[PDB]
Amino acid sequence: IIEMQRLEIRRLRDQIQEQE
Amino acid sequence: IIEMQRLEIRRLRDQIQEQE
Amino acid sequence: KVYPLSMTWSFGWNSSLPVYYMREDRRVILYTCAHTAIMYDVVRNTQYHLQGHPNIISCLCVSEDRRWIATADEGPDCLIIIWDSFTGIPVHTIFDSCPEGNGMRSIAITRDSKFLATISDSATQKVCIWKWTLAVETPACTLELPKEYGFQDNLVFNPANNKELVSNSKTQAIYYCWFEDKGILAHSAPVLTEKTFNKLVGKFSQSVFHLKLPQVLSATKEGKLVVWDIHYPSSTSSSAISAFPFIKPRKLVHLQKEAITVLMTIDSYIVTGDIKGNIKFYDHTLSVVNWYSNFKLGAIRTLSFSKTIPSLPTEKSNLPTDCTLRGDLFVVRNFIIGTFDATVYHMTVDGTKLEKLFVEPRDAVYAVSCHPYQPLIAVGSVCGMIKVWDFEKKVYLFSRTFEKGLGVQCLTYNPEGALLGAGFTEGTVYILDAMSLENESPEPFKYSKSSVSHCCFSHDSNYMATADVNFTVAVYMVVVKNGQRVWEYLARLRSHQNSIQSLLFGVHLDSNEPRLLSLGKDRFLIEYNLVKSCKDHLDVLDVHRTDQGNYPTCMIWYPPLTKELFLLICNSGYKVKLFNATTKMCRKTLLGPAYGSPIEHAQVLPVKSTLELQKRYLVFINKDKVGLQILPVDGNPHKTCAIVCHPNGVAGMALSYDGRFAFTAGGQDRSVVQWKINLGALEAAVSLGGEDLTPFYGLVSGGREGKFYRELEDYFYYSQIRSQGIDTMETRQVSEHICLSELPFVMRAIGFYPSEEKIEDMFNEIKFSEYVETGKLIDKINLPDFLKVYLNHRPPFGNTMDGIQNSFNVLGYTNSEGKKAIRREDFLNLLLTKGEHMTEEEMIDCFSTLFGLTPEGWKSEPAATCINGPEICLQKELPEEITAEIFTTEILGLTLSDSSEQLIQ
Repeated sequence: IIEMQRLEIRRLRDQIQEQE
Repeated sequence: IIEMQRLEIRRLRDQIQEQE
Repeated sequence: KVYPLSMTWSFGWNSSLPVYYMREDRRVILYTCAHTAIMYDVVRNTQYHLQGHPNIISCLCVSEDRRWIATADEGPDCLIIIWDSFTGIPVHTIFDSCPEGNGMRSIAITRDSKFLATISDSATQKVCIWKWTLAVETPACTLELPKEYGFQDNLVFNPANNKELVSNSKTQAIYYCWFEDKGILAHSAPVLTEKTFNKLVGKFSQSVFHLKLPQVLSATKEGKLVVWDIHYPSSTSSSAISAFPFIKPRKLVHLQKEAITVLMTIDSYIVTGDIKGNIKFYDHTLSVVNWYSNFKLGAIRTLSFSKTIPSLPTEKSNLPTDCTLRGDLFVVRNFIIGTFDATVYHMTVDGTKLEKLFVEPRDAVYAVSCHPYQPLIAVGSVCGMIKVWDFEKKVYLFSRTFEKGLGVQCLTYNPEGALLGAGFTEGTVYILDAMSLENESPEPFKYSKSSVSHCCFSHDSNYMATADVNFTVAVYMVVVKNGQRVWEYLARLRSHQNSIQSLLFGVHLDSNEPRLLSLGKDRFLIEYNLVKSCKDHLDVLDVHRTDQGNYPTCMIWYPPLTKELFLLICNSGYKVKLFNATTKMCRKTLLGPAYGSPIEHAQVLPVKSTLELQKRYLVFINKDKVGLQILPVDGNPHKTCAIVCHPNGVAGMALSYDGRFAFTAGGQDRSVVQWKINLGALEAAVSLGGEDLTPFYGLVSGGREGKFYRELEDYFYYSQIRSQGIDTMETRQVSEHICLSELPFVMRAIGFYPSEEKIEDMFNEIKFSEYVETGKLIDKINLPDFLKVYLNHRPPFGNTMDGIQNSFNVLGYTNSEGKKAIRREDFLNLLLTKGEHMTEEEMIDCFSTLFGLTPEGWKSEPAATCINGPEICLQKELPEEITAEIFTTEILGLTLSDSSEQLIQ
């Protein structure tokens, strides 16, 4: 769960930066 | 920390939903 | 050599079906899973499989050398099927072993490997021995036994013999010996009682042949072991009946307080295991050798020992203290343990680890949900468990154990995959965290008070809804506050007068807005206006009746293929229908897949791209089978396939979001299976049907030349004359078409009997079907399409008695002969008043026609002298009691003989 959650976090951060 | 990750994931996907 | 629907997975297995240990070095172990038997390698992480049975697998035993595996299935048609471990694609079989016998409920194989021996399920059970090394396909020797012994369901072979077997029920134990030179199998089943020891003895479970002595052991729930000795014909007896060897209950002893039920003996040790987590090894004296106990482990139902005889290190080693006066080295084989609660473990022989393997749903099983963007699938039991897998990795991963004794059945993802949700049979609903499976709502929502029956999300994450088995709906909604989202109850409403069969959310893209839709067994369909709904007020604004003589079963969105949009619904008539995203009126009649039972549920494979937009495929399950359909549907059999799964019933559907794989959950089989599909194999199968009318012609008996087909074709012309009128002075003219009012006439003329409602439905179907492309009503129909209409609308066989019987059975009393029967005036009055109404004069005309009192055809020359006769004929023609037998003799000269199927794909 920890590692997949860190992957989700990375995904959402990077998509946020892409949309910005 | 897992619950904090879930909360941060929630906040990030809500922020993307605001970007949507 | 290739198939559309292949299987390779098993999740779970029934713990009552005993495991064995085969190949040790690599760790490969044997388990049974519904009708399938499976090998799995832990370290390669790959499954090997033994391919099916006509029924659920009933019993199995492996040869001592682990070269050979034998298996049986329950139910009718049972087959006894035997296999070589290390080919891995072996074959051997006994056909047709028993006609009535409901499969072999216990079976042992000789460690000697010459013989196989079996106990049948039957009201009196059979015992038979089988020279399986020969291609024998019949019993060598046979006996059948009193019921008094009871269900006999344990059997073992004697390693010190070739002609001795032991079996017991819960409540009787039996010794056997086979005299092959005599051709006789003899038994004794003496009765224990308190008198033998003045002690409690009660129920017993398993019996076994001693290590070294002329003895038979029986293990008891009572904490006790029982032992027998065998006595063999004394020399003076030999001149006479030589009464076949007798068993005498020499001894009883109490070994522990707790219930024992496992007993097997290894290399001159005995090994015994308990209801509550203590496993013991003994020497033939019943001397005590060190036990294994008190782990998180209980009710150990599977014991098995390695093929490998242990090599013996001693220079450094970990062996336990034996309890001899000195207490010596002790090195078993390796051996396998497993519980009641479906928990599988392997022990290092040196004891240094008790290692657990896969761990699986305890009891009964309910269907699984897939993540829409990740290779993840969630499985849940009735009991205490929901768990998620990566079905590419085949890896058991995150899972949460749920609160004790709640039943759970329904499971869903939200369309994002970010959320998971589950439904609990005791009035209880949870929302779940698609990671941690945290209880998202600080408490669950427990508004209802009985079992869920569906759950679904809207396209908006903010809304979710469930059905309950009380036929009551409930809805769930998010409220936004303080920068937070929280989930909150929304209000219940009772809207269906029969069991709910599907529940669905809908989008108004017309307003980017959510919709709620429900399918009941009450033939009624409903939509609810969420946006007007309010507390204690689910806003109900639209009811349709959508089936007739029948009831629907499934509801889903039809995929977009058209300007128009549709919902897809299926019914007990083996029909499928489309209904309109606005009006919910009907225009499509379809014949469902012929395969044996009506559809239970369907799911649609996901879209990646325009390539899927160009090619769509529909998945469905029935009672007992899973099957694929290519769109659009048209009832062509070649267009569809179905395959058999968990054949005591299948109960839900799930699809891999890549569009590659599907998963089926059974129920009582405790088993979930993955299925892997080839579409092109179905494109090939479609090609087998050819094209144009060819499939539909093939559906007509005699196709293009059958006397039926010519008979039909005449009616097209005759009804064309009717449309012209029989009297005309002009040239006759006919061409291609009948006018729709004639179509009900022609349909009846062929021999199928739509209601007035069916007529309206078909007129809608014809008018509207072309409408949106043309803009037009159209009312000239051509034979090929009329044939399609008939073939879809008709009963899926010849017309059948059954609905007639059911109608009499509802309407009538059971008469003096008990037959469901109706009194003549009551019957007439009902036929006028109820159903679809009839005018009295209309009904009288009908009866007079059916009795043939009128002039015939009623369509050229007058009659009115007749009708007064029918008034008295109503008494004189109709008997005072009327029955299905009489009524069908009046309606039918056609003996509507029964259909057949077996050749059909």
